[PDB]
Amino acid sequence: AFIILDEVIKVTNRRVNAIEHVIIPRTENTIAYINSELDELDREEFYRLKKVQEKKQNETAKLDAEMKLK
Amino acid sequence: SGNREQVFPTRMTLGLMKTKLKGANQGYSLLKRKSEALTKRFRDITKRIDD
Amino acid sequence: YGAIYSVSGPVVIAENMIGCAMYELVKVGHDNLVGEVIRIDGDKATIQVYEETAGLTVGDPVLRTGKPLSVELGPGLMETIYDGIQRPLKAIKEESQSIYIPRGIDTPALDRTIKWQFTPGKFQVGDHISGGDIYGSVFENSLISSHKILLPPRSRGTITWIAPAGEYTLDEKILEVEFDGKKSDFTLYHTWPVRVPRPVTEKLSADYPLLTGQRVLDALFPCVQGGTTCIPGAFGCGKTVISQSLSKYSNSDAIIYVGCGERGNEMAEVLMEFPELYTEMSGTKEPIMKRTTLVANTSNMPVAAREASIYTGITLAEYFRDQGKNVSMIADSSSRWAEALREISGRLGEMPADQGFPAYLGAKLASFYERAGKAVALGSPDRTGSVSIVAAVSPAGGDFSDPVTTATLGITQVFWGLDKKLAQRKHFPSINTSVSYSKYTNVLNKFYDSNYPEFPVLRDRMKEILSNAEELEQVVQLVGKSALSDSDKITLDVATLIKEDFLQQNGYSTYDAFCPIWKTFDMMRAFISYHDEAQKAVANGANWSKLADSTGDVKHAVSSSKFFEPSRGEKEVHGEFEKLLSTMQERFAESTD
Amino acid sequence: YGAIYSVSGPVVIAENMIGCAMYELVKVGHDNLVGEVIRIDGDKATIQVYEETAGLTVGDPVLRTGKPLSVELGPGLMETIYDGIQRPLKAIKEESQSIYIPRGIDTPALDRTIKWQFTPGKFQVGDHISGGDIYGSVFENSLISSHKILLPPRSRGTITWIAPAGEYTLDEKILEVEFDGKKSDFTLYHTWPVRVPRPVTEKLSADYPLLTGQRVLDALFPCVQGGTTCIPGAFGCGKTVISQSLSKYSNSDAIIYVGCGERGNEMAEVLMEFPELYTEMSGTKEPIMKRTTLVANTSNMPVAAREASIYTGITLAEYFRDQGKNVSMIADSSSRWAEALREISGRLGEMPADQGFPAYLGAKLASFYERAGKAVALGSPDRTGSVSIVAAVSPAGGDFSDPVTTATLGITQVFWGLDKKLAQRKHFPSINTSVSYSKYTNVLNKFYDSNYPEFPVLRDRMKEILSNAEELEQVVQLVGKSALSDSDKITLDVATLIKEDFLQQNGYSTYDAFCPIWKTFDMMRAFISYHDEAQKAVANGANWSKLADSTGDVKHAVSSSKFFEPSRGEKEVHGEFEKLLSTMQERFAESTD
Amino acid sequence: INKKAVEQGFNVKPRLNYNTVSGVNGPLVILEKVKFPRYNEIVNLTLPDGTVRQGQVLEIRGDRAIVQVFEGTSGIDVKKTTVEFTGESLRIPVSEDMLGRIFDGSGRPIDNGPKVFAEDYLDINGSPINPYARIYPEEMISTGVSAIDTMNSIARGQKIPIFSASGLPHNEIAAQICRQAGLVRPTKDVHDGHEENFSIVFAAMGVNLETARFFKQDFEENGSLERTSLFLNLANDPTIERIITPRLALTTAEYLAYQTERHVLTILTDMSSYADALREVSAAREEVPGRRGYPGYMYTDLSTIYERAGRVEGRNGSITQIPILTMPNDDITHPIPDLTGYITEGQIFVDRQLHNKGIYPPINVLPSLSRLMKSAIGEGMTRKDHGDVSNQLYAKYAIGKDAAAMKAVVGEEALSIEDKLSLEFLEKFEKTFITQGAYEDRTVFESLDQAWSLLRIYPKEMLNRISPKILDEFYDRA
Amino acid sequence: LTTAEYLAYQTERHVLTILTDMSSYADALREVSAAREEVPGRRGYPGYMYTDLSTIYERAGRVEGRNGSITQIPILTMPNDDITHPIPDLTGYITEGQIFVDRQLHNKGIYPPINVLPSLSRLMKSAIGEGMTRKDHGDVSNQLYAKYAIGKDAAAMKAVVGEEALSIEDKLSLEFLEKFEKTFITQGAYEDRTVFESLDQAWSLLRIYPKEMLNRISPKILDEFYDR
Ligand SMILES: Nc1ncnc2c1ncn2[C@@H]1O[C@H](COP(=O)(O)OP(=O)(O)O)[C@@H](O)[C@H]1O
Repeated sequence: AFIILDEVIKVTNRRVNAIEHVIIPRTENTIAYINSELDELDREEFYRLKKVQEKKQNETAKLDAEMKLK
Repeated sequence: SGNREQVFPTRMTLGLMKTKLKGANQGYSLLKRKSEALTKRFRDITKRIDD
Repeated sequence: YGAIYSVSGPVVIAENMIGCAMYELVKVGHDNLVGEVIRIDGDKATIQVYEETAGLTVGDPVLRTGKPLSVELGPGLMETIYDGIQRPLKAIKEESQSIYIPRGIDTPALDRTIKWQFTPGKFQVGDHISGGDIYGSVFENSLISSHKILLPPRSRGTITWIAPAGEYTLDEKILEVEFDGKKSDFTLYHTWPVRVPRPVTEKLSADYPLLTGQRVLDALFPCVQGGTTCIPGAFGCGKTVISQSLSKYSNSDAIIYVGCGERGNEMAEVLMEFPELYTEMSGTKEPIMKRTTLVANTSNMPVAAREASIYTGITLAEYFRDQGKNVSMIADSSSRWAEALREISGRLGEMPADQGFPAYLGAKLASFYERAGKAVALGSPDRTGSVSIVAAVSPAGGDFSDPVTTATLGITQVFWGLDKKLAQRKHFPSINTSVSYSKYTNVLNKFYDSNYPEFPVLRDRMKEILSNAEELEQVVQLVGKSALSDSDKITLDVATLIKEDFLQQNGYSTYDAFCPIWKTFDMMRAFISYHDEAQKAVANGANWSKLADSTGDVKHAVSSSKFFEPSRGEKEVHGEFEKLLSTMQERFAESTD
Repeated sequence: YGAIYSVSGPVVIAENMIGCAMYELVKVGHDNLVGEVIRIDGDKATIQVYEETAGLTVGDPVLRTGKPLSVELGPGLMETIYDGIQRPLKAIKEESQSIYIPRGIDTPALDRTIKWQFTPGKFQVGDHISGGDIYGSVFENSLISSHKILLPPRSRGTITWIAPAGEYTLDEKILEVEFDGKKSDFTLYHTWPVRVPRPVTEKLSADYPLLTGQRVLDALFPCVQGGTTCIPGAFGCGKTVISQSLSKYSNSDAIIYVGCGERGNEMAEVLMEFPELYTEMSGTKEPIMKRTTLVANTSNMPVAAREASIYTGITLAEYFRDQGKNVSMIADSSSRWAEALREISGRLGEMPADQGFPAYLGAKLASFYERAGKAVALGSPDRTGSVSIVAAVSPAGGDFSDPVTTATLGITQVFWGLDKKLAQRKHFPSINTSVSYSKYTNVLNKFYDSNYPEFPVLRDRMKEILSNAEELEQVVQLVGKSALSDSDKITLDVATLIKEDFLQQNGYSTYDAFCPIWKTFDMMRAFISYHDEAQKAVANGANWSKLADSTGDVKHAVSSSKFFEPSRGEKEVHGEFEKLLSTMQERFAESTD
Repeated sequence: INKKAVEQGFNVKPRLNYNTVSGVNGPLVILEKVKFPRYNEIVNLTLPDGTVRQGQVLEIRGDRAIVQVFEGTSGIDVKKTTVEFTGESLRIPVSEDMLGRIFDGSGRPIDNGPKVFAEDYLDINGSPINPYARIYPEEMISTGVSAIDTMNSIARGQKIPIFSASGLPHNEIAAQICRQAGLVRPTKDVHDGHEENFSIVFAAMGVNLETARFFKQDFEENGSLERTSLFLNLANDPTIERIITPRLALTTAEYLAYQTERHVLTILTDMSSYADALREVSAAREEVPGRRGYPGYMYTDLSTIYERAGRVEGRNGSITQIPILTMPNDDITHPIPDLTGYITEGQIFVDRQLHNKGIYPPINVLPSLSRLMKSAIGEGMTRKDHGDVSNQLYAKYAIGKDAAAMKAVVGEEALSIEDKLSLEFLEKFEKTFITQGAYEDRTVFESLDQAWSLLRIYPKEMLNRISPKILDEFYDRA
Repeated sequence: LTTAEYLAYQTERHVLTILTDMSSYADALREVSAAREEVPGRRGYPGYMYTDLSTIYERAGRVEGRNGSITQIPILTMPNDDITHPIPDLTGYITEGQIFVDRQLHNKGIYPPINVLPSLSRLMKSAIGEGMTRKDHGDVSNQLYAKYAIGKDAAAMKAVVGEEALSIEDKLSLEFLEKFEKTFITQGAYEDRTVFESLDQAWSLLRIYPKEMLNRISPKILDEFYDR
């Protein structure tokens, strides 16, 4: 029982101190850093897309208003 | 910063590591109360040896 | 004046709005919907509408109010329930006789029908008057004996006409100034923008404790009049106890409750329990609503209202601080306000910073929290107020990595760390001492040395005892009680007595509803004396188990020390504490033989 | 000619630029700020200014030169400090006595007043001279004793007049050619566009090591003269220290230290240390500043000049390669190049690829790195040089997933990954052996078999030992040192000895700042012998526990083998290492009896 | 005097004030019909209510100039707002008497005193120092902190911030450093020691009133207020103004050090607040985010701030920069500490775990670094054992931390004798060497002796990093 | 919700509103948002739906002057079975509590597969009492939750320490969990149990335990209900 309890307590302490305390930072990295950065890059790219689309449509609307005036 | 798995950050890997973390946490609690039972019996046996 | 163009939900492009300023409130449509200008482009003004926009035609007028989002400051502010836009929910209910809030409703924030008794101040005709000068007092309620009438900041001149003593409404002119030939008419109220802090002569260092009446708060994690406090706004944790103790027993001369973005049925509790909360600080039993204003926002209230709720509340608190009144502001859930910010930023399309929160969330939080604090009010006569912010953070199921929670914990000097588990075990007020902290302990050294010199030493000793028991419970669980020394058993027993007696305050009883700071100090002396006498006696060879089985009577006396009724008088309670201390010293001396 | 139409950061858009082309040098503003065209939209051409853009006005002249960004190649490059536009910083400080870099300063890149001694080459009048031909040699330094005046590439003809031996400045005519009727003049120097790599006869395969002096770099992950090396790591890992040590102690005949967007104190450091350190390579003790030229661009210096800095440095390296000199290029941080490109692209409005970097970043990196390999220089006399590009990469956050690192990894042949954890322990050079690699190990077998035949075998042995001990260490920290075989314990202890005494290199101590290849080989042999003999003794009956104590002297001896002075000479060091090996042999023979 | 005589300051220049406001968006104001806009001119905005706030042009396109407003754009009306163009980029009046004065983040005095009676209007964000004109900092300044003297040494002119988080005593450590900073081997020019004092320059960006009062009071208690110039930009002050505050502080530091030859000790507290201001501005301008929403040009701008340090060849002054930045979640990987570590020649890491253990100062030795420590220590300066002792301290501290982590899983019994020695060393180290009084000033030699006493736990044979020459001299009673 | 508002607040009815497939509504909302060229927020869902879900949810509750009331039971499918998804997260922000349907219970054949350990009714205490159902409702619910959690933990230890190594409470807890999940939680799709029938079924389940460790039931109620 001493041998079994020592092995079991060692495994439990390892899980508490290294296994879980490394899986949690790994998950934290994955989601909070990288998924957020990928979503942020998608946000920036789609916002740049929207800016291009709006400036193009605004130029078209300005041209239409000008030829209506003329 | 801290120990790392150095794994491929994707949604599939995020879910994989969340499942792994939950499994490891429940295994830690499981072995903790197993060890509680074992050390209770161990203290009992130590008393038997002592007397 | 103006007109309308592109409408996509609340964003409403206007026309012919040449004279509109940025962040200026406007009346949109024939229903006079409220909205603030977000962009200006020539004669076009981007207006975000502060409510539903389903029916809006192109070309119908948009009238510009000329002012940013501002709150009407004056009498009638007490005992009133508002939203973020300071719409009087009660007055809306009786005026419309309606279950809902009608769209485009424009009832005045402050009641214009009530006639208030006005007593003019020291200023006479021809006197130079400056912003913040008290030129009159108005008997608002019995708790607010004199709602002093402040001259609005940024306004000054020579007093040309001042109304005599009488009874007046808000619309009636009260005082008249001339600045440089230009003539201004001042009335019983004034409007101040919510997003600019109310100016003060000097921001003093907050150094007088905020006596909440709870032993754990007043002793271990003390806040300060003009301090800043953060709280976890979870469900099971007894945060209602904290809010009711601050609004019911604290030193505050005014209470501002800001229910920003709360649930529908939670605001129901907040609005229904407050009317029956009563105080004895006035010497007569009176409701706390005579001293408290509620800002109530269910989650379906407009995003602009939810975002501006905390600013409205803090502006009201600043207004009451500028009168010399210590005011405490309680935010129901600042995380809901941050959610409102995230929605606003998303609808404006601003690039996010941390999983959707805007880049200025930390800046906005810091600027808002800096508005709190003790300060000498602007103008004369000399007076000192204080605004204490007690804000609760409720992230996604305890996810305290939220940037809102991170910024709040980085700004607030006090964290009272309510715990779900301590509420499960019915250990009210359920303060998790392990995680809770207070950074105002150093500042309150002046107050303690002036009044209760031994208070910091006893507080640190109690901290050490509880921490030692907390770190020793693991070795107990792992090894067994037999491995513990006698002094460790002393620490465990005294700490358990502390948890069952001092930290745990019934609150709903009569002896524990309000534990004054002097009674708290007496109890700290009692508990620390018990621990010290036990430690000394056992260090003198005495076996701790024999003393524990023998000194249970003094332990019971210490246990019943929390039953001492504070209403019996400070002198009487101090005398009985002295008798308790003498008895415990004598009995320890006998039992150590 | 043209006039500024828009200024936004380093990017300036100039109108009336109808006649200008892509990547053409243009003088911007009344200060003649240097920049190049990166876009044309009709008559409006975007320009990335290479100097500080603050203060530019619309309407000021933007002169267009017609030539691309060209670097002057000739005598005077060596022992010189340069900026990105190859403006001599020493001459800038002398001409403008201010301690700053005045914007728009136009110092000639190479000194036009020094009279260089010119010895004419093997070519005489009437000979057909082609690009890359040496038509003379010039005494530049005592270390670079024959700076060979090449004919400019892309130019050829028949020699009409050649200057006899004497002293000539860079503006004096030296050679006169006749291509097909047009007669051209040549001087000590010639300009070359920094964006077109200098032509070579043929790129040979690099097969001679770039002995950098670092034990781990020379042994486990060797680079070759003509190789491409990446050194990615977080701040404080020590990539600039490795780069500087390479510049001081490599077997290169020339060094081009490019401080691409790094702190200026590093440039001050190299400027104040290099004249104090000497090499015997030229045959006499001579300072390494005579061998090193710099291109300095501090991180606060203009952003686009950062991009120009690598290109002027690599063109200088190519020019010295064309003279048959094994020149090594050190880019202090190419990630700063990448951030410069990202900033310029963000100003331009281009759609990003990843982490904001432009979609063409990988192409630029590959094109820059491909200019490295050993090659036969153009023209005659036949000669061979090399360009060892050793570029440190600074990934954001220390993560090798950074786009700059990812792009560079697929381009370079050597990857000296730096570990932040090892650097924090001050275990420099902190190469992450588990991830670092070199693809030149197979090529270098030809060198090893001729010089150190057992070097690759012992290198593989040490890598096996380190990998085995790494997996052993993770297993142990999961389960504990128990149940380990004595062979496993020997592996762990030997790898700890390696990590602490062979991979360790103090870099600033006299004994081990530079570890010559023979000393590194001897240390490799001694450590492998210790491991093998401990393994054999324990396998042959003995037990590791008492063997470690009974033979601690030999372990301390191999620990102290790193304290051998390289200045004692190869003969003395090898003799003492053989003495160490024999002593270890006899001690392990006697202790296992 | 003739160098000072040439001024051309009497040339008055009328200013074009424009009513041609076109658009306002976020903190940006757009003006049309601007006659020859300069790229980076300062403008003054007369708002309809009469208040005048300060602006700066960020972009010009023909007749339009994009202006950012430091104090925000609230209340700006196209019809009434008038914009006056100063004609030159931002400048601050500077003088030696400007020491001892308290300022906002925009340079306006708030000590209830006079405006700056200038000697020169130095251009803001001054040009970079010529790398040829620099002098490598190798003059140790003894900060009295053993965690920063024996290990992580600072030399005069070094950039070295304090890495910390919200709640840790970073600003107390900074106050101590400014309190007891001094050369290890002072010039000893005179017994008065007037020029031996550091002329502090303090910039506060987005700090609560409590921290500003703490720094002001601490400078007052030590008589340093007569030598320090404060630039206070509190939490309630405008956020766009946080950008120029460190620029003003570094401009005055440059004036004091490289023009009046004063050994300036620049303190820039809450660099993370400056970072947040930069992020807010960039998100307003819709520029490309580098990482975690921060601008791609964050590294360049932060370096522009930091690199205004060091000392120059012919000038006997120096700017020793010690910023303080709040790590958002104790992460080095965060962009604010990452880029700063890439720029600033080292960092003094304040540790939360050490702070919770009651250790003051909670300087975590391993994450801390001092790049130019290597040349500020040795034989001629400090002691010949300094480098080897520091390296061995680092190695043994790392081994002790690793052995404590091992004990956390395999128990104390399973540890080897070396691991037990390492735990002993770590405990004594943290509690008697890093642990230092808030007002205790340890000379580098006292800290070296304490380090040797700690190292004597191990027998001489396992001190492998220390060279045998040093080890056979200092291990036996020094 | 307009119909429910009309009925409850003008006809004075008690109205229950079941909004099934709230996740499908969220998908539709995202489609509408992207139709207006709005850039998607978190997880592709637009960032403003906390407001819209709030407008849907807050159209409930009982009011001062009207005897009617609105009770809402939104039903949303968690995509990939996580709470961190925007839809369940926002619904948890706006709504009081949640009922959980568990896949593990569903695979065992239990209907309804309601996992009661995670499910919570925040303001359940207001629905239970003397004039509100029965005086024993709250403490019987608490005891059921406690014994169910203990039974799950004991089922974890059943395969780790063995059946015989469990404590007597754990041996009772295994069979209590068996009877609970497959008789009390397991209710037919057309079996209508009134609150009192469900309460006395819960009592019949709780009658296996002894007096000493039914500790989360008040001794007055316990001594009035458990002992006969
Ligand atoms: N091989 C080495 N030997 C001794 N000290 C080193 C070594 N490498 C780095 N260091 C120390 O660590 C610091 C590393 O800084 P640096 O080389 O600039 O790294 P990075 O460029 O990645 O920030 C140096 O200033 C030096 O003091």
